[PDB]
Amino acid sequence: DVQLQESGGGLVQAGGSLRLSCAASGSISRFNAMGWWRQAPGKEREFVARIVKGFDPVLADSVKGRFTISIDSAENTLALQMNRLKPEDTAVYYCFAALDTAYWGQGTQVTVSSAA
Amino acid sequence: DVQLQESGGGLVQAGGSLRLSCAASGSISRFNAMGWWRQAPGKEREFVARIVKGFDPVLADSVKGRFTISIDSAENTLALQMNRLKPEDTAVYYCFAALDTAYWGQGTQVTVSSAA
Amino acid sequence: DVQLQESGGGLVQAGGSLRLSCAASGSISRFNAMGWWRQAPGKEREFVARIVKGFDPVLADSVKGRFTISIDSAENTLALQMNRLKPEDTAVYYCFAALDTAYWGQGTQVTVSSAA
Amino acid sequence: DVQLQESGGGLVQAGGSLRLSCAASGSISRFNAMGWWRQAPGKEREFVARIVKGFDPVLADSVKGRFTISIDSAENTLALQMNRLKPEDTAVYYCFAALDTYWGQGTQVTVSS
Amino acid sequence: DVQLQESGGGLVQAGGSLRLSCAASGSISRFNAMGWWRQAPGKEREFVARIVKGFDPVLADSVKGRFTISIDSAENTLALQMNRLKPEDTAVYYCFAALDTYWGQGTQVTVSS
Amino acid sequence: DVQLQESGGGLVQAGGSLRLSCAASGSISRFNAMGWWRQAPGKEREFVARIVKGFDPVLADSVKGRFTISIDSAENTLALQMNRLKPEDTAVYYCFAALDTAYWGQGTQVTVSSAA
Amino acid sequence: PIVQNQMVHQCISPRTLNAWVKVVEEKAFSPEVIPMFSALSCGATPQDLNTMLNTVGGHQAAMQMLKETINEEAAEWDRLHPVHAGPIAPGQMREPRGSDIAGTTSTLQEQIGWMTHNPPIPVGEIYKRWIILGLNKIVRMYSPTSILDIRQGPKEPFRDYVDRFYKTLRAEQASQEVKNAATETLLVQNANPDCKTILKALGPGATLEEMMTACQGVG
Amino acid sequence: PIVQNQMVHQCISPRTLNAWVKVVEEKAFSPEVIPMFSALSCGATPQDLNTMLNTVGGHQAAMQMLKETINEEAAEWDRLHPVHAQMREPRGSDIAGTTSTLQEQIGWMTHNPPIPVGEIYKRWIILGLNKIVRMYSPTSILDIRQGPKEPFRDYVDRFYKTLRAEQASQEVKNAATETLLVQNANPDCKTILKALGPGATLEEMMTACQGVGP
Amino acid sequence: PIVQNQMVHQCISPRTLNAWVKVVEEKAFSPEVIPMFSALSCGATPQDLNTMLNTVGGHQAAMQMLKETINEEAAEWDRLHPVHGQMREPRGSDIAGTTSTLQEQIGWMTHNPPIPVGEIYKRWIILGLNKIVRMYSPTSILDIRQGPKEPFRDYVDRFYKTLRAEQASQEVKNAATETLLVQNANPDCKTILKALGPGATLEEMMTACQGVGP
Amino acid sequence: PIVQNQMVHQCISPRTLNAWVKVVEEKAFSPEVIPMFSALSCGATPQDLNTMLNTVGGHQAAMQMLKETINEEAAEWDRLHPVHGQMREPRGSDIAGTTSTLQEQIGWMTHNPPIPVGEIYKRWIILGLNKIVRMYSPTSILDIRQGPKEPFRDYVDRFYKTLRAEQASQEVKNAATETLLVQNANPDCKTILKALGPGATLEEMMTACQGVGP
Amino acid sequence: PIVQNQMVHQCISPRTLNAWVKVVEEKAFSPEVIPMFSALSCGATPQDLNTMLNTVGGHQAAMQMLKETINEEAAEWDRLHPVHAQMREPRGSDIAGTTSTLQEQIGWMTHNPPIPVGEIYKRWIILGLNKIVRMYSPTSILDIRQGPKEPFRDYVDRFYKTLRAEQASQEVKNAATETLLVQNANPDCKTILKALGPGATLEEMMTACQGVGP
Amino acid sequence: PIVQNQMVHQCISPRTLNAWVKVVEEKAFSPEVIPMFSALSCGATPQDLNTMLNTVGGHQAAMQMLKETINEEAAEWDRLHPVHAGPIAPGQMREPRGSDIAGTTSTLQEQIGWMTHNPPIPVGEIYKRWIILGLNKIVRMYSPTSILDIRQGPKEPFRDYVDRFYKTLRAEQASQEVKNAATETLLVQNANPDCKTILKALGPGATLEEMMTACQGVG
Repeated sequence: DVQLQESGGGLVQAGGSLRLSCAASGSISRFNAMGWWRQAPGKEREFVARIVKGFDPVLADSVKGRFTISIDSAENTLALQMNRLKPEDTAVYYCFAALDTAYWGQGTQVTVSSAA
Repeated sequence: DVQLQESGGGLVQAGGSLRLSCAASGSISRFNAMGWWRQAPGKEREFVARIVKGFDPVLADSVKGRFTISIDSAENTLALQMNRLKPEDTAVYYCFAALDTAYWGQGTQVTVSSAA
Repeated sequence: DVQLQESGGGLVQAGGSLRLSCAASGSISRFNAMGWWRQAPGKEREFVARIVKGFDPVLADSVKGRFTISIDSAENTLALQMNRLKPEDTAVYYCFAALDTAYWGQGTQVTVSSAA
Repeated sequence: DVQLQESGGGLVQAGGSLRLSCAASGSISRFNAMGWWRQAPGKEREFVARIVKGFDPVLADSVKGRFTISIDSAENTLALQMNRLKPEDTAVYYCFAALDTYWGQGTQVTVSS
Repeated sequence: DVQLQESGGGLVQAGGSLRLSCAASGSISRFNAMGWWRQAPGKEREFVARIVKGFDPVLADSVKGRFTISIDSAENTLALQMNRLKPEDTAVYYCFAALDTYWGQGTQVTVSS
Repeated sequence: DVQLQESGGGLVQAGGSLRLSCAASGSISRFNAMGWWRQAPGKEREFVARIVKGFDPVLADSVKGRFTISIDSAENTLALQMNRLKPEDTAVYYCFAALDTAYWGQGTQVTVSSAA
Repeated sequence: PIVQNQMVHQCISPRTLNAWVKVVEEKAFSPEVIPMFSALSCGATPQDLNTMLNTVGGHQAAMQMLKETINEEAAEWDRLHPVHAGPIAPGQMREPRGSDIAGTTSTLQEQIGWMTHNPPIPVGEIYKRWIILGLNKIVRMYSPTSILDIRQGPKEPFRDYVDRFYKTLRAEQASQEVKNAATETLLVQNANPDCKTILKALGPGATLEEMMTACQGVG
Repeated sequence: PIVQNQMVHQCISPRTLNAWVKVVEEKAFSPEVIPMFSALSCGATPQDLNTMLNTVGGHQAAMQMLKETINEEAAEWDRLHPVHAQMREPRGSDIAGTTSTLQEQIGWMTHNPPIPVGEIYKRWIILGLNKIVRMYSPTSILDIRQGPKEPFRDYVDRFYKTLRAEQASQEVKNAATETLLVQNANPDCKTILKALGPGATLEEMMTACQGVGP
Repeated sequence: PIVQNQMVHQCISPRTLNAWVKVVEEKAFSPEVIPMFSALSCGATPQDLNTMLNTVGGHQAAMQMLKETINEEAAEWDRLHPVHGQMREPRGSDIAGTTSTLQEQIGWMTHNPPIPVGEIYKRWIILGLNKIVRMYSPTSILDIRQGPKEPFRDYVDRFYKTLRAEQASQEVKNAATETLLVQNANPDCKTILKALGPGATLEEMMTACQGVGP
Repeated sequence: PIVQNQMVHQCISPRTLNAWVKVVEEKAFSPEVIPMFSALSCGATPQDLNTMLNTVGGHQAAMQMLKETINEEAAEWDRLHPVHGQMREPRGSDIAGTTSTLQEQIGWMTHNPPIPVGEIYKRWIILGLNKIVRMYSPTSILDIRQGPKEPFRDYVDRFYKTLRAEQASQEVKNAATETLLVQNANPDCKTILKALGPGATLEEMMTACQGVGP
Repeated sequence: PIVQNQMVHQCISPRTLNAWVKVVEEKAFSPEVIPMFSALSCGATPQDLNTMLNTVGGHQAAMQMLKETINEEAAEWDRLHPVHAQMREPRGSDIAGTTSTLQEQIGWMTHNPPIPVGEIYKRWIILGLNKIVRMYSPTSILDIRQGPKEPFRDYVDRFYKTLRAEQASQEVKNAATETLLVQNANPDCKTILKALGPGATLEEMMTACQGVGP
Repeated sequence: PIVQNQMVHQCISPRTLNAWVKVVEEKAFSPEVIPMFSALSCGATPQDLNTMLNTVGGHQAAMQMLKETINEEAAEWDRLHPVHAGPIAPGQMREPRGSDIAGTTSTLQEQIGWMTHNPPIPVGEIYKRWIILGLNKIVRMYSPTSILDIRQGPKEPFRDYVDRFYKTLRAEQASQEVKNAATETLLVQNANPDCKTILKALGPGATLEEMMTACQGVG
């Protein structure tokens, strides 16, 4: 009834920038909360960002200076802007939507390394 | 259900005395009003005395100085005491009881004349 | 069930007097209103007098000083007293009565003049 | 169904003492009031003593200075103690107890000099 | 079912006068509001006049000094009076009336010197 | 469903010390009250100590200065600490526990003396 | 209203406002509503009286009749009491006209001025008199039954018949002692057969108290 | 009413009016309505007392009887208290609020010496209501008999409620009427009460007959 | 509100707040609500008046319309009292309690020359409420006609009830509207009323038509 | 009653009269009625106290018993204050408001040494009411026993409710009666309570027996 | 509260307590409950405000959120207003009535200059309630669409009730939201409203769409 | 109670008396009854406080427990505050004992004397403190459910679960912030499966406000 799909992940240099975007079915303004988690294989799932309806964005301490989470209600998409990427940033990133269960995407792979 | 019977009437001299008594079935204290009427043939029925429960006795103006109406609850009888009888006193006298209809006796004949 | 008949109209000189009378069926005790209208041929129907049960008599402005409307409940009749007759008084006069609807008489002819 | 029995009556001197006792069947504490009357032909039944449960003893005016009435629920019987006897006291004495409607057959007390 | 028809449009000089009138089927007093719009390609539909039943006439800012809108329910038709004409006024004019959901086909007014 | 076993009793000199322990089935978290009684043969059952859930410990008057009652919820055990033992202390000691009814242990023998 | 701690104006009370509205809703124009109106309007200014009448939602025929009666009394006031003011005197207001008493052309402050003078002009009481004058007419007009149609029922207790008799007499007469005699004749004549025998048997001059006691076994 | 600030007039309260109207609606002329009337009419002027009586919508038979009683008491006042020429001494109709103004009523009540025309009038009104309470008593005391299954307490409650209404007072000439209470008791309790003897309190009677009802 | 003890502030009473709320809940915007609002607002400050309007939970379309009317009246106030002694000056927004403090409101109202901002605002609120009462009137007076079996009194009640709501004034008493009352009456009564002639009072008309239903 | 403005009379309030009436109607002679009576009678004169008792419509057996208790207390007063400075002397009948005027009652209560006839009479009325509460107690404390499935709290509520009525005092707290609470408990809880030992608080007992029903 | 006799403390009234308790029971956190709260808390000390909130039995989720908001505002007060050594300047916890005595609260409120700790605290409580009103709003303004058969007035009532709750204020940034009112109207009325043009009043809109609903 | 026009005694109100009786009848010993008791007993003398407690008809187990708690506090008062009176000083009463504060051995006039001194001895407030001390224990004892047994229902809205959670916590803890942390762990763990996924997904540090908004679509 509501499907999520991440995109925008890939391989970028350290110190680089990247913008992930999460497309949602239906209207995105209907969700009561959305956010971002990441996991690297063997590391536990880590919380990245959260936006609860009507509230300011909350970000994890390991990312606070560099990331931004935003909502584009025009396109029904959820953006996570990543800057100053670090070795700690290699992971698969998942968006969540809340509503009545909650709902998760399949994830997008982000791999951070020192370029050329 | 309630029967009345007068008695005590007869022929007495003018200036004489007489006491009529009206016997009632059941208890006499149950009646809400009792009294006395008289009629001589060809004269209209005349009101003599009335006692309404809880009230003082009321007597007609033609009899006020000479008659008394009383109730003997011990014997369940209603007395009308007549003194100083006059030519106006010849009549048949009826007692009434009230309750739910009302109830009347058959009457007693009183004939006033100047004695021997 | 009911019905009215006017009478008392005729020919009198100007400055003269006339008294119209409206006879009623039944008793005027039940009528809630009665009154008088007049019409001369070609002139519009004019209101003359009105009496509503419990109220004071009301008279038209053109007649106020000279006419009187009265009710004789003993005889069941409605009187309209006309004095100081004027050229404006020539007309047929109708009484009305009010119950379940308005009932009217047939009218009485009144002709006032001083012409040569 | 319910039995009362007086006892303790007899022949005594004037100014003497006597103690009447009334025995009850069942439990005596179940009765809500008990007391004492006396009766003689022409000496119409006269009231002697009363005790209603939880209340003070009440005695007649003709006996007030001389008698005591008590109930011992422990012994299941109640006592009427008579002292300073007078000639009018010769009589048959009845106790009464009442639940749902009771009298004894009475016991005779005879006072003389 | 319900018909509106504009008329009174034509070719006039600038500063001239013109009076448009919109005829309605049925009774015109039954409509709760009527008014005037104008439309041209690139000249996006612009609002001209409005009258809602029982209310004052409202006019657009670009026309306020020069136009009058009135409704004659007696003649069952309403009038839009135009004076002090400007070049931007050449357009097709539509009246609207609405009960339960209506437009005319429009009438062209052309302003030039 | 439940049951208690006392232990720690024995023979000590007068003026000595002893610590009794009552082991419990289940967790003492559900018991609403536990305590200690003692009886010497031929002497009446005597109350020693009580602890009701949420309340302070209560001790008997004959023991107040010398005994302590404690609960070890970690080990599910109930301790009664006895000091300054007297001739009055010879007895069998029982612990009790309160749930759906009262459950008792079998008792432990304590014999205090200084006799030759 | 105007109250004593010196005489001062005080707001009409929420309890008072509601009490009047509810009495009208529940009792309509039963005769007892009029004594309730007068009591609830104790000390009222004309403004306060108008508030009370306007808070009535229904019964707009009666209130329109009331307005006409007020206008008639105002006109009669002006005919009997012209006001010659011109220059009003230094310690004193203007002279009240009919419309000023009714609170139509006067301000609250003007109403308080007249009512609080040491020579007081009681414009509140005068208006209350006119309003009651109107309400009395409404009670009579809205009386549902004529006194001639009050007859004791076959099973009706004399007390209940007597209650109906004098209740009806109160609304339609609005004159408690104007015609008492002929109607005391009617009370006996319209009683039911059983009571009639008892009342007739009582003889002449029986009091109402005596009649009602005597007739208790009936019904 | 007339109240203490100095003694001043105060409008009858909306609460009081409703209280009186409602007690009449709910209790009619049960005897306890009279102590309520006197209390609700505390400090009343004659005007206030007339207002309270006039706000009664029903019971117009009783209210007409009340008017008759007031007129009788007013006439007796005039016979016992003639008046000669701040207004002069009150006549009967002035006490009843019929021929006196509110200001006149306030004047009498606050004079030194006070003429308590409100309290005098209140006495007459209560005189009338007592008669009404008696008239509206539904049952004679002679007809109150203990039922076969009726608890003695419930019979005694019925007995003294009626006794109160027929006397229009809680206590009057009651000694002989305490004889009637025993005679009209049911057979089982009557025997118990007779055995109790003279001078028994109601408390003692109720204890003696406890459980007997069943 | 501001009351006399001297003029002091005395807080809105719990009863008043509840009375207004319940009057809106039970009567909505029936015309008699408006005299009730004015009476419940005796002595109100602009702050107090806003409290009463804000305590209304429902009818938010009507309440938004009310804000529009108030803003219009405030703008006209500013037009009539432009920025130029020169002690103080309440603006439109100050009168509505939007830009003024309670302290300023009490100050204006208690000055001597008083500037009665509470009364001015109350005028505007009533100005708005009249429009709402007119908007929510369910039936036009032209559509009121006496039923064939309807008593004249019941028709006149209906006639003047709508006339009150569509006029938002208790007595339109307009000449043409006194013509309409007769013209829309039932056939039998209309004939009776027509025969009455000009100038018949409502009282006279209702007496005349008694029995038409019967 | 007599209240402070200085001590002045201020009439019984309509609320107080109704409050007392409704408390009798709803609670009859449940023990808590008595503290309510005393509180509702704050400052009452003897006259005021009689008004409250007389406004009771029902329960006329109880009310007649109350008169007997009052007369007994008055006679004992006279015994304790016999006919012999020598300024004034309230008699028993004066204290009950039977032979005294309101004017005398206010006089005694406001003197300095005050003779508080209102408080003395209130004591006697309560003396009578306690007896009535005891008489109308429906069950003996000996017949109260915990049901097999009854929560201990519900039994203790029942236990102390009757104990309050049969004692006519909120806390009998008698030693033998604290023995009875344990002895009449259900089998499981009694064993728990017996094991608690002497001196267990009610709080401790109720905690100990939690779960017995479960 | 603190009231005018001089400024004195007065106990919170029993009427006020019930009024607040009942409005919470009946209306929960509907937006109009806030104007009622502020009015019922007129003149309140911090103690009085805490009493009112503590007497709420239900809604403990909201009340815990309210406590959190109060703590945030108290912390911000201390950051903006440090205090140095009649008590000295209030800290956050003193304003909230947590660490201050009633006497201290009265002292601040009656000082010259006054420290209105009650009004400051009332501001914070309202700050919290607004958040709760927003949270308990059942529907988003985006989900208010006119029904196929829904009268425009009823849709507009629903629209502005929700708009009031989601804004927690009757009016804020409403211009763009007046666009939404048209877009969310039903097809028939929407066409009519679009033809009305810019700047139409609600009054004008309601007239245009009259009868269309059916 | 004791009120200001100087401090004077005033009778306990009929409204106050009824309000307390009814709150006890309707809410029993729900935690909010205690703030209501304290507010309704504003300015109360010990006599007034006893009146309020005695007017409660039911709940005699709770009131007997309350009596025991009062006796314990009275005994502790006497231990910490002996009274050495002997000859009391010219302007002043006796020194209050425990039983005097509870209104058991003191007269109303004695209570007023202490409360109205210029050095006031607030015996009413002290007793009110002891009574509330007792009532708090009753609220905890009479708490129907343990906090460990509050679990979100399968169809229960998070708000209703949170309401139940903190309502129960209020009666059984009688300590609002003594153990808030471990119980904020329990709120997430005992929520139902659907809300648990949302709450877990919020990450660490979510406020209650944030949790309740996020979990609105559940249920």
